[PDB]
Amino acid sequence: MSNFINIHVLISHSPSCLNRDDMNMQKDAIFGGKRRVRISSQSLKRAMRKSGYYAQNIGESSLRTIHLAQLRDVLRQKLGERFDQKIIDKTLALLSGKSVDEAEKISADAVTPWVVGEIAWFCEQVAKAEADNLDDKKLLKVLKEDIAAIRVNLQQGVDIALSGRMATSGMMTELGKVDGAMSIAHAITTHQVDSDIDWFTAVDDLQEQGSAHLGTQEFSSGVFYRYANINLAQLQENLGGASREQALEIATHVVHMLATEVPGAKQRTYAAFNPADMVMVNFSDMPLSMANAFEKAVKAKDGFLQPSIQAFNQYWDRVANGYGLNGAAAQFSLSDVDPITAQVKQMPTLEQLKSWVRNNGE
Amino acid sequence: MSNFINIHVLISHSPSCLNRDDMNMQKDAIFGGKRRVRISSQSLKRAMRKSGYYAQNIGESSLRTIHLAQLRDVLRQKLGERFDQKIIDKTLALLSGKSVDEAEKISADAVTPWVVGEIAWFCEQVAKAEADNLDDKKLLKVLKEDIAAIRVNLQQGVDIALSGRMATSGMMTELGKVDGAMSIAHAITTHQVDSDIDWFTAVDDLQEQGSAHLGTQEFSSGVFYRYANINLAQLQENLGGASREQALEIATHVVHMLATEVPGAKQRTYAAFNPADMVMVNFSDMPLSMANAFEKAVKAKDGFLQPSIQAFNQYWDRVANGYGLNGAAAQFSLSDVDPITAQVKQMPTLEQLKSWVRNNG
Amino acid sequence: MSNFINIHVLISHSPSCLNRDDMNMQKDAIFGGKRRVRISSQSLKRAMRKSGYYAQNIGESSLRTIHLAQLRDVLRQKLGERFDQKIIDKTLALLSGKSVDEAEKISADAVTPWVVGEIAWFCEQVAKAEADNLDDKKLLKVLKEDIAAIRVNLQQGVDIALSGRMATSGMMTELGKVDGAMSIAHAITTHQVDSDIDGTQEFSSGVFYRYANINLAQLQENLGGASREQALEIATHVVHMLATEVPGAKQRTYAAFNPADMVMVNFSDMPLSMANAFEKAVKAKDGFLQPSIQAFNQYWDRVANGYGLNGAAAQFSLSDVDPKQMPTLEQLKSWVRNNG
Amino acid sequence: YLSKVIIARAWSRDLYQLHQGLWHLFPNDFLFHVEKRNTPEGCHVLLQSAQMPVSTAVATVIKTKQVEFQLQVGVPLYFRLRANPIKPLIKEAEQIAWLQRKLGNAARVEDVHPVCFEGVLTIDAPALIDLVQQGIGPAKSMGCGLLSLAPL
Amino acid sequence: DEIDAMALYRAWQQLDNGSCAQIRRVSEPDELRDIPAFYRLVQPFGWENPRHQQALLRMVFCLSAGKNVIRHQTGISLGRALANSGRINERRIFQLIRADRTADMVQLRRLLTHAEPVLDWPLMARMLTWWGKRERQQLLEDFVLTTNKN
Amino acid sequence: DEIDAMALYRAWQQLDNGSCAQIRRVSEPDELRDIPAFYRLVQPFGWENPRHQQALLRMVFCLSAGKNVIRHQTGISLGRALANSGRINERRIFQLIRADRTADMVQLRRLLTHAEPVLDWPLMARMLTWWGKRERQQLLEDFVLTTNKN
Repeated sequence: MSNFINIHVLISHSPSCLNRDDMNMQKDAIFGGKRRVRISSQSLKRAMRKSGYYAQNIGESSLRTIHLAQLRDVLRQKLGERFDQKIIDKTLALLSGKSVDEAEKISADAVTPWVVGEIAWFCEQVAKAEADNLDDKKLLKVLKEDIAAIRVNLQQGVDIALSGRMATSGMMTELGKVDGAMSIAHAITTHQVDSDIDWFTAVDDLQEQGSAHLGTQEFSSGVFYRYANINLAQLQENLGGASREQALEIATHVVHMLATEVPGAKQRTYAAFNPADMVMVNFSDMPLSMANAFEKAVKAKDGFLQPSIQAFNQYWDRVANGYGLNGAAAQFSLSDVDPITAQVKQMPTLEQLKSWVRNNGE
Repeated sequence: MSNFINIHVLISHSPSCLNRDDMNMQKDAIFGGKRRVRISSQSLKRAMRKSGYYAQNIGESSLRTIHLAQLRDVLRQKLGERFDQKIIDKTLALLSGKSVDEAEKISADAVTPWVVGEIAWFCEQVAKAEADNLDDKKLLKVLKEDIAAIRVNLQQGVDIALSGRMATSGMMTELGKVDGAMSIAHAITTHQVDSDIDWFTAVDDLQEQGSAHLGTQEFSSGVFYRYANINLAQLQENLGGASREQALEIATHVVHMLATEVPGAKQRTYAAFNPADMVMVNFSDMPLSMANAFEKAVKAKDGFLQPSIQAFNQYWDRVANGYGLNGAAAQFSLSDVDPITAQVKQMPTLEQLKSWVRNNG
Repeated sequence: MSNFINIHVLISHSPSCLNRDDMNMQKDAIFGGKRRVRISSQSLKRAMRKSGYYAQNIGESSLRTIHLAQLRDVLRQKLGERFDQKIIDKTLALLSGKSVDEAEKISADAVTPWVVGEIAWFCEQVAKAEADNLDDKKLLKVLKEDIAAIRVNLQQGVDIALSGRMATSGMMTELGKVDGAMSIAHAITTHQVDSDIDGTQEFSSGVFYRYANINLAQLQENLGGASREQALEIATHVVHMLATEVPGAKQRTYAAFNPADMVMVNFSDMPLSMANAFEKAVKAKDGFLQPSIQAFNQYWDRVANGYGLNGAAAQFSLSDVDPKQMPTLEQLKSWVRNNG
Repeated sequence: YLSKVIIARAWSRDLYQLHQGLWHLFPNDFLFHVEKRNTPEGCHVLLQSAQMPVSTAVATVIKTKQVEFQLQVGVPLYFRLRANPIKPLIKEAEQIAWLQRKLGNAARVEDVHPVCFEGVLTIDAPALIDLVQQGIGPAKSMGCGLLSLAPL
Repeated sequence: DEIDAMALYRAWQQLDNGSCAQIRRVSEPDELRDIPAFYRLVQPFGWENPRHQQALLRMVFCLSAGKNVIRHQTGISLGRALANSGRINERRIFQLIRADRTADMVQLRRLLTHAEPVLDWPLMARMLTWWGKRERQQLLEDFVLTTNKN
Repeated sequence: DEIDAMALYRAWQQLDNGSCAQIRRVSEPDELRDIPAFYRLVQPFGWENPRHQQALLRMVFCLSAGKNVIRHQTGISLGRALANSGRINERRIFQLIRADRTADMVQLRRLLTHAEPVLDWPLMARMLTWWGKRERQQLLEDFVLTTNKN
């Protein structure tokens, strides 16, 4: 019934530095009047893609390159077993729109996501056309007719179906360009944050009369609000006509990661391996982000976490009652702060919440 | 079975100053909304590296230098019997990416850790290449082929395999680089801390009226939460394909130090030689930090220690049931209050805990 | 066999006008939760260093000065009968780093501790240097090896070998610098010292815990390479001092009746403080002293049991709430002198 | 009446500001003792007064427990007498002696230390009640002279 | 009615060790408001008037880098002297420009400590009072330029 | 003491991708002043000559239209080459003239991007330094007369 699935996460990290800019400063952001520490949507996405949870439950992430030479070498191995080389080379050339001659370096327009399965299927098609003495343009016309066939290859690589592809040069420009099923926001702190500075020393075992290096590093503890949206019809489309159950499956896997996954830097020196303290999931007709609950930057009372969850519940109550939303909602939390709006169904374990999303809000 | 081994430590120090900044102040950190006293991960790590326990059970630490001239003096001395001087120098020059020509001062890009065994193995390779009169790039290719050997040399310098190495210029920039199996957090006080200030006087035996010097020092007592994670697969890799048991061996060693080692400053004047009051170790699929148990800064009830352990345990219960993890977990403490629901095996002594980790739960 | 000798002392004495701070209050410290009365590490250190018992049992107190002028005068008297003045002055020059010799006042960089013995030793090395026409820097290079000798001269003035000494602009920075062998905590009361208003009585008798650690190998090293025995002697005299001394000479609360309020010593392989035995402030139960002792005992119990401590350990206690064992303090001093 | 007043910062910086600010609570003779100073809300103060203080826009009142005095001779009580000894008495002996002069007349002291005087005394009852009403020593309008009793 | 910068400089130089050191201890600039020696030092120079005091605060905090790291001589800018040191790397100056308010004063003081800089004090002083909008950009410009002549 | 237009042109061509891109991002000409690579690029060419920098700013900004829209060969007027593109409509140029100062440099850059013009660079550089009512007028006249030749 409802098309959008909203995922709200409240997660608190200990002192850390989870996103740096060119100056190795934390990534600041201002809301609505106060500095907040920010983790980029891109970091979140790649954290989830490159994650082991993903590899276990979704499959292979996509191959993102701007370098076509290396790509053609890879594809030559794998599909080299499956197809003729001349055919592979040509398939890459058509999709790319760039000329794949043996030369050391061949570069695409821009960094692009690739799926090997996809390319394999395209290779099948180019094999059929080449044997049948079909012209490239004619081939393009025929492939345009059934898009879904090209998109089921997406099922093999899902991150693309989630966050999308852009094309500028190839046959890819015509057929394989994809809108993201999932829209995600850079996570920000619920409260104001003034960044701490850690002053370090590198001690040189071979000089006694001093340190070998002196430096500074920005770092913060913070309670972050992560928000993400999955458009369901869009996800089904991008997979080539998959069912709501497959979609919801992917949606829960995303929920899990959204609650569980933390970007890698500089975790080896700061180790903010923190789990989500609050995970709330709602079905809706039109997407909704609860970030406005924290436009008034939350002031610490017994920590930032609790009054943040409080703020969240209260706002969601106001919004849901103001705009008369009646969508399926469930909330799982680690702390004993209870939700105000029934019906927000309370889940004792994340796995129960996840099973609830799979059953479509029951 | 499980790849990550988590180590949680609660340790309480008496009034002390275990980490200063350029202004000789304690290392603050704000969490969550309150000032906390901090000990930096670098400090803990170096404590452990330089510690006698490590020397005893792990082997040589690595020597971190930025000074290649001094370094070549050392290597020339130690390895001089094993290899020709010319070859030792060329090996250093290649690994470094700087030319080591017997000049008074030669400096690398950045402070770097070195292991004597590693440089030795490379010296061997440079010797064969030198005898066969094969070119450097080709050597580079061949060495790229079998990475594991260069990693097996790390067993001599384990601190590196644990915390990792970075390079920017040399042949090792291409060849010898490791991210590190263990991640450690700056230790934080469970509770809010307002630091006391001690006022020094230096009394001059030659002036009878005033003091010769007046001073100040920040200090606090604090209950600290230490956390560390060991990636086992990574550790095995970093040692060149070492066994799970070797990894666990090193892991137990870490647990011990983490429970045992305190940075040296300013210990001679404040003497916070405190043992850990709570040590907890759990195997899991994904690394987990219990720091959130103390985001609500713990309030003193009968001291900070007791409610700190309270916070920890209740929160552990919540996380464990909520995220449905069913990994091997054991806890050793001097004072429970506090029991976790018993999916944690309880070790009356640390040595038993260590034995539990060595045998993998 | 073991390297660290751990000294735990419970002492009872008034908490009134002992160690003051900048604002004329009694020095305090927060641990753990509650506010406590404090005697500073450095205050204990110099109390001992200047104490009578120390004068009769360990030696002369090293002299700590900033004014090299007055130092040059003192040295010219104490040496001018033994050494040529210009060599004395050159020696203070080299050693101190600051040029010499004459002015109204000459300052060093920071307040520096010295022993006139060490000075004299260097005066003799310098004499032989200038007489052999050795360059200063080669004198220094030679002086790099056999630091041990400059350390026997530290066997002359002992507190430096316990408290450590650090200099910056001078020759000793390069050659004669030494980190102390004993670590001492500040003394904290066992119990709270603010009452909370809107048996359990007592004021005017605090119970403080003092811990010191002696690094034996580092004592031997810091002296010329003294054997363990000498080091142990110094150690016992510190056990005594630590157990008995109070600023303002205000005898420990029971000094007409017992030698120590409570003392415990354990040889061990890594230093270990029992401060956490009182992080929960001890509550008064027929005084502070008894429940304090008992707190120390139980903590020591669980710590030793849990961390598997096979320490060479012995105790002198007065009360009967008890879980080695010595009948008198001096006998304890003996047991330490003899290494278990 | 026993009140728990907080004086605002701009109106408690100086001691005469404290006396005036606590005088202004009576639009209708008193004694005051400072618990804590220089908090962001100003001075945290325990206030003994003849009349009931009325909350000003500079001196807020948190509560007012009236008291009626039930004292028995022989009964042991903790006490905090914040007071100021002079003739300025720097010696410890002199301070304790001073205490036990006034209190020696009313009620024997069994233990004490130092000025804020914290200790335990034992009790003539009317003489002591009278003494508490009166205050003890110099600077009764400067924060000193307030003795608070507490039962064991 | 400006702040006589050189007068302030000499006043700082003339302070007793107790007060010079007492102020040197301050970690962040606002903590200067807790020291009486601050009030005493600033008092001739007009701290009495609001929107004089933020400037005075920054100026003193920069002097408190101590002990005499700021050495006075068209004029010589702070950016210039930071380059003339040659100890300071561009990246650090960047962090200074990019830095939020109190942190920026702190990192600056840290730089001053590191550079032992030879500036034209009242120029830098002025620059410090209006700090900083253009000033940040201006110091970047000066630094990069001086650093590139070399 | 003018600005060596051709040397500057070549200097911009020789820039690293990092800097070609770093300068191209700039929205208004003054933001160039926030870029260090700018100061590095310009400084030999007489930046640090106050009366030179406004000109230098404009030249760099127009080059900053990127990546290589401005391609060099009696001389070829900017107006002429803008017409020779045939992409640009007269009205737009009029608007370039009618816009106030900073706006006019912005708008021009937009035009340059669209036209991908073949000018005589040092000429365009001269016109760009002296940029003024007269110069503008000439831009119009050359444009219309050229667009009319065709």
